[PDB]
Amino acid sequence: AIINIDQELCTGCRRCAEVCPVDAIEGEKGKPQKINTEVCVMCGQCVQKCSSYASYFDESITPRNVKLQERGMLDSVKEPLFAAYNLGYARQVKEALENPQLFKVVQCAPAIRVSIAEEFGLDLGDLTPGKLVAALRRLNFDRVYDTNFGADLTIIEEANELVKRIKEGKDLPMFTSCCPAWVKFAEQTYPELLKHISTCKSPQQMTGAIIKTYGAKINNVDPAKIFSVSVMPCTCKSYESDRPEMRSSGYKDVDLVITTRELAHLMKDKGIDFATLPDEEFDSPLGNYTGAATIFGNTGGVMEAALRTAYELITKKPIPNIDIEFVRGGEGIRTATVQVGELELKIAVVSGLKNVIPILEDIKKNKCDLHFVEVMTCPEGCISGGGQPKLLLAYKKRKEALYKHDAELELRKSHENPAIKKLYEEFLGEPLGKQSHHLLHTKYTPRK
Amino acid sequence: HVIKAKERGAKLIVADPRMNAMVHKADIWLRVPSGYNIPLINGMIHIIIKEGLVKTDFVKNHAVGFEEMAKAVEKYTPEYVEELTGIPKKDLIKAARFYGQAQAAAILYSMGVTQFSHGTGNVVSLANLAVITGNLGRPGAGICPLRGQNNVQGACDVGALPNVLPGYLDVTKEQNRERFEKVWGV
Amino acid sequence: QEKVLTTCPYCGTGCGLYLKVENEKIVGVEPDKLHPVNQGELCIKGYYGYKYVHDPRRLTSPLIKKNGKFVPVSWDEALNFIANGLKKIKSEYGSDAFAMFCSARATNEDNYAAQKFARAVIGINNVDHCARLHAPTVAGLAMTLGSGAMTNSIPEISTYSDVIFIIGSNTAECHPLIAA
Amino acid sequence: PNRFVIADPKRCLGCYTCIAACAFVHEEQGLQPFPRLYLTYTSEGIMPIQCRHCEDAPCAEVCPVEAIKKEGNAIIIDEKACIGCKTCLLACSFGAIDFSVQDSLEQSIFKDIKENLMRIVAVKCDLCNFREEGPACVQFCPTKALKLVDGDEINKMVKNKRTVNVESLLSVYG
Amino acid sequence: PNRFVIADPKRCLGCYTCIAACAFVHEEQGLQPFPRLYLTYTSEGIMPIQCRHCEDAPCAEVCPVEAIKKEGNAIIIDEKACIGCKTCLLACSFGAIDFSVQDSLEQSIFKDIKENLMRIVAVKCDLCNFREEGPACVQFCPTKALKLVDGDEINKMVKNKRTVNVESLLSVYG
Amino acid sequence: TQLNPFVVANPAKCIGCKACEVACFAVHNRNNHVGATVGTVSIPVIPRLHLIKTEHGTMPIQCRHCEDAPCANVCTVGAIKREGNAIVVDEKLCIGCKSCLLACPFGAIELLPQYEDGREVFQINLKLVQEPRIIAYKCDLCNDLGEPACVKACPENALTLVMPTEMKKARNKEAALSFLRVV
Amino acid sequence: TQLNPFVVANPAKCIGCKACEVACFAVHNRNNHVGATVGTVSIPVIPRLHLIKTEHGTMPIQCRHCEDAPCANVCTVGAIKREGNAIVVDEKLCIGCKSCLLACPFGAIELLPQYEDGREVFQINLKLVQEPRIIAYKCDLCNDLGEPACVKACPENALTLVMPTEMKKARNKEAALSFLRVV
Ligand code: 402
Ligand code: SF4
Ligand code: SF4
Ligand code: SF4
Ligand code: SF4
Ligand code: SF4
Ligand code: SF4
Ligand code: SF4
Ligand code: SF4
Ligand code: SF4
Ligand code: SF4
Ligand code: SF4
Ligand code: SF4
Ligand code: SF4
Ligand code: SF4
Ligand code: SF4
Ligand code: SF4
Ligand code: SF4
Ligand code: SF4
Ligand code: SF4
Ligand code: SF4
Repeated sequence: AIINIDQELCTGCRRCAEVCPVDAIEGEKGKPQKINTEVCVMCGQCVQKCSSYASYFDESITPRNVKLQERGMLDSVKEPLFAAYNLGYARQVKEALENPQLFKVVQCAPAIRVSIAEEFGLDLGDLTPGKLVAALRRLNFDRVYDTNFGADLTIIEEANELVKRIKEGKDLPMFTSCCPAWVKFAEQTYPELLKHISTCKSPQQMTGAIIKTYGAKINNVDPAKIFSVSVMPCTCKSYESDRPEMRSSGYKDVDLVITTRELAHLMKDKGIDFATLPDEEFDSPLGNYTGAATIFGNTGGVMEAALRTAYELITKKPIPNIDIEFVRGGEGIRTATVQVGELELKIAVVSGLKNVIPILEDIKKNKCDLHFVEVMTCPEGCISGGGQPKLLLAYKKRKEALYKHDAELELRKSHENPAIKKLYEEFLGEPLGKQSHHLLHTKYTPRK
Repeated sequence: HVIKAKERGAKLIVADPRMNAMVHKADIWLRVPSGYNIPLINGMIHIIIKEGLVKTDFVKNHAVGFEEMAKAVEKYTPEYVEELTGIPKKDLIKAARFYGQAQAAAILYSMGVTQFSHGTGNVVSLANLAVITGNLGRPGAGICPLRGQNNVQGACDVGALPNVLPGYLDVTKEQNRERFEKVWGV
Repeated sequence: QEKVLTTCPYCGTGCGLYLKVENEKIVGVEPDKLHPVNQGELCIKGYYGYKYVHDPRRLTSPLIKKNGKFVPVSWDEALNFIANGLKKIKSEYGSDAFAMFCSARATNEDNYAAQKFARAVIGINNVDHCARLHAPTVAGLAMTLGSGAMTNSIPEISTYSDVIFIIGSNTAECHPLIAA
Repeated sequence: PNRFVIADPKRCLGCYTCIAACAFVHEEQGLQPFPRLYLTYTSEGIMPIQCRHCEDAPCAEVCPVEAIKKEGNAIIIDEKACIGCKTCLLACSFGAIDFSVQDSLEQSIFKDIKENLMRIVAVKCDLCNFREEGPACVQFCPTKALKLVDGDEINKMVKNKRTVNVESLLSVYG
Repeated sequence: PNRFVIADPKRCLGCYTCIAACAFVHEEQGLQPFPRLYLTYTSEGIMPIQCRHCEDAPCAEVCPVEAIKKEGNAIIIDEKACIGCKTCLLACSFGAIDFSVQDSLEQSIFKDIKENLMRIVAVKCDLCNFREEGPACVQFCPTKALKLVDGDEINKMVKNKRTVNVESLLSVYG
Repeated sequence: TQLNPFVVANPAKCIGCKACEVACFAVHNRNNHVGATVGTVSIPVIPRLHLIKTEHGTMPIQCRHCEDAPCANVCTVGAIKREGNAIVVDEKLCIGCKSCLLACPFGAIELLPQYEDGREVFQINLKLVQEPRIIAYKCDLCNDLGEPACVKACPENALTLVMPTEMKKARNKEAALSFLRVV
Repeated sequence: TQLNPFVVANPAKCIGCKACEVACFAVHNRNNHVGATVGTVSIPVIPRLHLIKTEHGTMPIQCRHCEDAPCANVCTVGAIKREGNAIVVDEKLCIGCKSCLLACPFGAIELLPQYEDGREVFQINLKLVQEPRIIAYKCDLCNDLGEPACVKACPENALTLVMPTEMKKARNKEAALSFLRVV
C-alpha cells in the first residue's frame, strides 16, 4: 500500500472524504475509515487535510518508536505524526547512499526548488536553485540533474504528436500524459477512451531513460550500477515508477521516488544547515533547460510550453506567442480559442479530476470536439500535490515564483536549447523516428 | 463510626463550648457557653412541642404525664435563650427540623458534662428529650452515654460502691443481705 | 393469545369479560360485544382490575403462629392443628365455639360448602356475611310483596323510554354501568 | 385544521374510566404515567377538560427552549427538551397542562389504583398519535361522551346547521 | 510524575495515630525516630500537612552539599550527608521539613508516649521506599483519610472529571 | 414532593418605579448594618429581581424556580441545591464558573462581588492588588425570612406569588362554567 | 473591572477534526522556531484545549477562566495571576507541585515539560541524568497575542468567544418580549 489510515489515530471527521475525487474512503460518520486501495488514484489530498496528531505523553498507543518503522520514515525526525500517512522511502535512499559502489544520480522537479525553502524557517516561496543543488551535492549524491530536460523532450514529442494527429484526425480530442493519477483514473473507470490520451511519457521517465542509456555513454559507467532517485512533489510518482511496462534498457529508469518532506528529513538527519550553503549550477550535459519547462508546476503551463513550438511547427513562421494570460487560473475548467495555420482550436485546461467527468462523456465530447485538453488531478497543479509540506490548517507565492523564474531566463521557447539539438543530432535522429517509440513512448494497456 | 455514617444521608448536630475536630465537620454548630445547656435543651423541648412533632402514642402508652414537662419548657422561649446564650435563632429551628422529621436519633456526650456539678439536671433533661421524641427502644436511636474507663460498667454490675451489691442490688435492703450469707462465706 | 370468558367480580352488576392471557399471565381484558348487560364496554375496575392477581406480595405458602411469629409450614400439619383445635373446643364447650364469616366476594359454591361444612360436620347455625350492612330491604320486601330480591331486569330499562325514579342517588359512582 | 376531542356534559357519569385509560396507555407506551384529561366539578354539571388544540397555541410562543411544536395535526410537547419553566401554565386559558408530580393527583379511585399498583415535566394531551387505534379516551368511555372532531367534521356540522336554518326560515315564514 | 499522599480533611479526627505510626516504623529500621507528618489546627478544619513531592523540587536547588536527590518516584533527603545548614527550610513553601530536636515536639499524646518509652539532620517524608508494604501513614488511619496518588490515578481522575463535565453539558443544554 | 411557587409580574399594572428591588436589597442584607434608612447603607446595592423595559411596557423578571433546573444540573461544584421548596444558591462553595449564565434562558442569575459585614470580601492569592470574590445572585424566594418582600412593597400591587396548582383548578373551573352555560 | 471572557464549544457542529488544537500549539510556540509548516516543528506538540469524545458526540474542553479560581487559590507560590481580561499561569515561578491539579473541577490544566528555543529545559540539581523542569499548561485566551486562534481555525465555527454580560441582557429582553406578546 501507499496511502493508509491508522486506526489508532483516526477519529472519523470525514474531512478527507470531501476532497478526493474517487471517493475511495469508506466508513461512517464516526469510527476510523479505510482506503479502498484498489480504486485510489494516489492523489494525496487526503493526507494534507488530516489533523489527528496523537502525542506521545500517553502509553495507551504504540510507543512512537515502532511507528517510525511502519511509516518508513527516518528515526531522527521528531516531527508530529498524523493519521493519514504516506509511505516512506527515505531509509532505502540512506542505505543506498551508504554503499560507495553505486554511481548515484538524483533528479530535481520544477516544484522542489520553491517548496523546500519553507522547511528551514524561510519565507514561503523563496526561489532557491543554488542552495538546493549545493545541498544535494553535499548529500553524497555524485550527480544532480533536472527533470526539465525530459520536460523539453516531452514538449517537443507532444507538439510533433499533435501536428501528426491534426492531419487526418483520428480520435482528435487527445489528452496530456503528464499526471499519472489521471491515467490511473481513466484506466479505472473509462477504459474505452484510453487511446485518446497521448503515448508520450512523463518527464521523469524520459529523464531516467536518457540517464540509463545515454548518460552511461557520455560517461564511463556501465548501465548496471546506476542508482537514480527522483525528487517529486507528489504522492503519485511511486506508482508511476514501478509499472511492469515502465522500464527500458533492461532496468528500471527510476528506482524509487521521495517527496519534499522526505528530502527535508534527510537534510536534517545529515546535520547540514540550509541558509549557510552557497549557490551552484547543475551538470551541463543533462541539466540545461529553458523557461518553458519551468512552468509545469503551475496549472496550464504545459499549454504555453507546447504552443510556443506547435505554432512554429504549424505556421513555419516565427511570430511571438511567448505569453498568454487567458488560460491562467486556479479552479474549475478554463477555455480558450487559438487561431493557428488557418486552423481554429478550442482549448480547455482542467484543474482537478472531477471536472473532467462533464467533458469526458461520449455525447459532450462530440458537441465540443475539445481539440486539446490538459489535465491535473491535484488542484492548482502539482504545486499543491501530496509532496508539498503541511500548512497547519499560500499557494500563490509558489506559482508567482515559478512565473518570475520563467520571465527571468533569456530562453523562452522550448526549441532553442542546445542540449536538445545535440541529443537529436547524436542519439535519437528525428522525433517519431523508430527510436523514440522504444524509449519515449508507452502503450496504455492495463485495460482495467 | 459517626463520620462513616455520613453516607450522604446523615445529619450531625453538635453543641460544644470549645472547638474540636467534630464541630468542623458538622453543618450545624450550636456553640453554647458552659453551664447554659439547660436553657438550650429547655428551648429545644419547647420548640419541638410548639411545632407539634410529638409522638403522642409512646407518651400515652408508657409515660405517666405530658403536661409536667410542658409546664417547665413553655417558660423558656427561642428568643429567651437567644439573648440568654447569644446564638442565632434560626439554627434552633433548623436543628428541630432535622431532629423531628427523622426516625432515629442518637445522643452522645463526652466527659465534659459528666465532670460538671449540675450534671444530674443535664442527664435528666436529656432523658426527657429522648422520651418525648419516641426514639427509645429502637435500633439506631436512644441515649448513648460514654464511659471514661475500660471497666466502669463492670464496676457497677458488681459491688464497687458503698450502696450496691453484685447484680444491681442495694445493700440497704435486708432481703439482698440475707440472700447471700452462707454461699458468700462469712 | 388466549381469551377466557369471565364475570367481573368488582361490583354486583356482572359483566362479560375476556381475560386476554399470554405466557400464563394476564396481559389484558376485553369486553363482550354480545353480552346483554354491558353491551361491550366496562368501567374502571373491569378495564384495570387485572393488576391485582400477580403482585409480588401474594401469599404463596401456609404459615402458622407458634411463638408469636409466623413460620412457613406445609399443609398437612396445619390441617392437623386445625382438626385437633376444633375437636378439643367441641369436646369442651360444644358446637357453638365458632361463627362462620363467609365472604361476599366468593362464588356460590364457596358459601354452600362453608355452610355444609359448618352444619353437616360440627353443626351450628352460626354463619354470617359482611354484606348485611341492605338487611332491612329483604325483610321489608318479603313482608310486603313476598319477594326477597330484584323484581325486574336491568337491560329492559333502556329498551324503551320509561320514568326513572332514583332514591338516594349514588348510582353514578357505585354502579357505573346501570347509570349508563 | 387541527384535530381535537370534545365531551358534551350530557352523558358523562364521572366514572374515571377515560382518565385511567389515558394514564395507563401512556404508562405502558413508555411516557409519563400521568393522565392528560382533567375531571372538573362545578355548580351545574361535570365535564372533562383537555387540550383543545389551539391553532396559534399560546404555548409555543412562551416556551424558551422551543419544546412545544405542531406535528401532524396536533400540538406536541416533546417532553425530552422540556425543562420545567412553569410559563405555559400561565398562558393556557383552559388550564390543559399539569406537571408530572405525585401531589398533582386528586383523591379518587384512580389514586387508589395507582397506589395499590406500585423526572418532573409538563404533560399535555398528544391525541395518542403513536397508537394505530384512535384516542384511548374516546374509545374506553362507557357512555361514549367524548368524540373526536376532525377538519372535515367541523365543515359538515357547519353546513348542516346552516342548511337547517335556511330551510326552516324558508318553510315557516320568509 | 512522582508519587505522593494527600488527606481529605472531611474524615480526619485528629486521633494522633498516623503520626505515631510514621514515627515508630521509621524508628525500628534505624532512621531518625522523629515523625515526618505534621498536624495543623486552623480556624476552619483540621488537616495533616506533609511533603507533597515537588516535581521541580525547590529543596535541592538550595542545598549546598548536594544531599537531596530524586530516587524511584520520590525525593530522598540522604541523612548521612546533611549538615544542618537550615537553607532547605527557607525554600520549602509547604514547610514539610523539620529538624531532629527534642524541642521540636509539641505537647501531645505522642510526646508522652515517647517520654514514657525512654546528630541533628533534616528529616522529610521519604514515602517509605524501604518497606515492601505501602506507606505506614495510609494503612493505619482509623478513617482512611490519607490516600496515595500516582500518575495513573491523576490521569484517571482528570479524565473522569472531564467526562462528567462533558456529559452534564450535553445532557442539559449545548 | 409538590410544585414549588414562584413570583410573577403583571405588565398591565407595572410602572417602573424600582421600589420592589430596594425592599429586597434591604431585607436580604440585614448582616451588613442596614436599618431601613438611607445613610446606614455603606455597601453597593444588589437586588435579585431585574426590571426590564421595552416598547410594550416594562416588567420585572426573576427566577421561576424550575423543577428540572438546568442551573442545578450544570453546576459541577454543587453550589445550587433544592434545599427547601424553592431553589437556592449557596455562597460558600460557589467559584464563579460561569456555566450558569449559559444555562438559564431567562437570565435571572448575575455574578457580583460579595459584601459581608459591610466590607468587600477579598480572596487569598490573586492579582499588584487583591481581587474581590464573585458570587452568583438570584432569587431565593425569601425562604430563610418570612413572606416575600417584593410583594407588600409594590405600590400598584402588580407582583403576585402564584402556586401552579390552585391556578390550574381555577382556570379549569372557569372554562367548565363558560362551556356548560351554552350547551 | 469586567467579567473574564472565555471560549465555548457547540457540540452539535463539532466533528472532532482536531484542527483547533494544532492552531493553538502553532500560535503559542513561535519562540520555538515554528514556521506555519510541519517539518519545522522540532518539539513535542502541546495544545491548551483538549478534545474529548463520548457516546453523545465530541467537543473540546478548555479553561473557563473562573472568577473565584481554585487553581490560583491552592497555589502557595502564587504562580497563577490575572494579568488582563484572562487568568494566566506564570511559567517562571512554578515549582511543579500537583496541588494545582486537585483543585480544578473541569480538568483543563496539565503538568508537562517546558520547551524553550526548540529544546528541552534542564534543571540544575537532581538525578545520573538531569530531570527536566515541568510546568503547568492551561489556556490563557491568547492575551499576549491577537484574537483567539482556536476560533478562526474551526471549519464549522463551533467555537465562539462568549462575553457573560451581554448574554444576560439579551436573554432578559427575549424573555420579556416573549411574555408580553401572550399575556
Ligand atoms: N513528472 C512530472 Fe510533472 C513535471 O516536470 C511533476 O514533477 Fe508535476 C510537478 N511539479 C508533479 O507531480 S506532473 C504533471 N505535469 C506538470 S509538472
Ligand atoms: S489518495 Fe486521493 S483519492 Fe485516494 S483516498 Fe486519499 S484523497 Fe481520496
Ligand atoms: S482526516 Fe484524518 S482523522 Fe479525519 S477522517 Fe480522514 S483519516 Fe480520519
Ligand atoms: S498533480 Fe502531480 S502530484 Fe498530483 S496527482 Fe497529478 S501528477 Fe501526481
Ligand atoms: S360495572 Fe364495572 S366493576 Fe361492575 S362488573 Fe361491570 S366492569 Fe366490573
Ligand atoms: S369515561 Fe366518559 S363517563 Fe367516565 S368519566 Fe370519562 S367522560 Fe365521564
Ligand atoms: S414547562 Fe416545558 S413546555 Fe412549558 S414553557 Fe417550560 S419548557 Fe416549554
Ligand atoms: S395547552 Fe391550553 S393554550 Fe396551549 S394549545 Fe392546549 S388548550 Fe390551547
Ligand atoms: S387523546 Fe389520548 S392522551 Fe389525549 S386525553 Fe385522550 S387518551 Fe389521553
Ligand atoms: S490517622 Fe487519620 S484521623 Fe487520625 S490524626 Fe492522622 S489523618 Fe487524622
Ligand atoms: S539542612 Fe541538610 S538537607 Fe537542608 S540544605 Fe542543609 S544539608 Fe541540605
Ligand atoms: S520539602 Fe517542601 S519544597 Fe521540598 S519537595 Fe517537599 S513539599 Fe516541595
Ligand atoms: S509515607 Fe512514611 S514517612 Fe511519609 S508520612 Fe507516611 S509513614 Fe511517614
Ligand atoms: S457560578 Fe457558582 S452556582 Fe453557578 S455553576 Fe459555578 S459554582 Fe455553581
Ligand atoms: S436560575 Fe434560571 S434555570 Fe435556574 S431555576 Fe431559576 S429560572 Fe430556572
Ligand atoms: S421573592 Fe424575596 S428574594 Fe425573591 S425577588 Fe422578591 S423580595 Fe427578593
Ligand atoms: S414595585 Fe411594582 S410597579 Fe414598581 S417596578 Fe416593582 S413591580 Fe413594577
Ligand atoms: S502546578 Fe504550578 S500553578 Fe499549580 S499550584 Fe503547583 S506551582 Fe502553583
Ligand atoms: S484552570 Fe480550572 S479552576 Fe482554574 S480557572 Fe481554569 S477552569 Fe477554573
Ligand atoms: S483561546 Fe487561545 S489559548 Fe485558549 S484554546 Fe483558543 S487558541 Fe488556545
Ligand atoms: S476545529 Fe472545530 S470542529 Fe474541529 S475539533 Fe476543534 S472545535 Fe471541533
